[PDB]
Amino acid sequence: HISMINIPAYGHVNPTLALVEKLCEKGHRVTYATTEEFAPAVQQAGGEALIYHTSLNESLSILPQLEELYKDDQPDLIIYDFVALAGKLFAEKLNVPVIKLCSSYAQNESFQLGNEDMLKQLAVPEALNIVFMPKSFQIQHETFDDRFCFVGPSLGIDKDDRPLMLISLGTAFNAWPEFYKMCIKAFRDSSWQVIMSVGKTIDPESLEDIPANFTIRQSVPQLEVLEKADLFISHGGMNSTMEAMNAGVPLVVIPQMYEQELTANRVDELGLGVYLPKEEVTVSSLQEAVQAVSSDQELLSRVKNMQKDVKEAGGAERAAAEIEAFM
Ligand SMILES: O=c1ccn([C@@H]2O[C@H](COP(=O)(O)OP(=O)(O)O)[C@@H](O)[C@H]2O)c(=O)[nH]1
Repeated sequence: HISMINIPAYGHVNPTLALVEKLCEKGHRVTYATTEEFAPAVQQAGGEALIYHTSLNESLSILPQLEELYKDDQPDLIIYDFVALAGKLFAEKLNVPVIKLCSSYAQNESFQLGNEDMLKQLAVPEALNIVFMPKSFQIQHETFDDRFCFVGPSLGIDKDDRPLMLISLGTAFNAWPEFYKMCIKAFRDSSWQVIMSVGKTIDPESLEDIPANFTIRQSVPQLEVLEKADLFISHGGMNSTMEAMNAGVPLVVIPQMYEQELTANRVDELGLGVYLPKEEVTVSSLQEAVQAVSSDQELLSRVKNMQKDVKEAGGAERAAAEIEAFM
């Protein structure tokens, strides 16, 4: 019986679901402490949905007591997301084995998530640490040892004869209507076919004169669109970045917060795409960026290499195999 404890967010829940499924198809009782918006997703994966009140969209550790209502169903191993500190604490109260999942960058002794910002121990890595990226993409991957398992992404339309482009700012920092308007004007009369995810904050009808080569929706099946996409204007979330590599889709990254800037720079230094800072996003800079990487055959070759790295990392299957072997 394995307990999954995670914060309420797609960027943290999505790579977990494929891991839930794999564990369920090997005969483990996967319980999962989430909220309500995520309960149907964990249960489609075959997990035990344990709805709990969060009332939050710093530490806010008023959830451990809410997830303690189940001492009768005490777990044999707790799996918690790095930001989900409740699971880390809970797992130390029962002295139960515990494993850390890294939906973003892994942190060790040489690298820590922080832009020189001091703000008042548990961040030390556990015995096993599953990171949802290949080793080659982890920052300072040479300083990481065998307690970190880089399994890569954890994953579970008619097109035409023209290049297909996907535009999405993720599921959190998507409230930026000026960007969407600039994208429409940037590729209004182009040969590109655009599929743009606008978020639940904007309404497709609101936008005026929607071009015939554009398709705007509040949400979109990213994975399905990435299998036929030729380019992906993204925001630097780890999931979207790793899903683009899995699909072999080069990137234009426009980050909205610090971590996404790390990834944006990471993508740029690996030659997997272009980092276009938010403050430089214009109609012309969007056109120049898309034109720069879409005609760069060498950059595409490096994207194909990172695709192979992503495949070989193992995915949800190798992650579940590592959890079972961890006993
Ligand atoms: O229209 C959309 C927008 C996002 N996603 C998914 O939502 C996640 C985005 O998380 P990411 O870590 O990339 O950024 P965040 O949304 O947490 O900022 C990924 O799994 C995407 O595949 C999706 O399926 N459709």
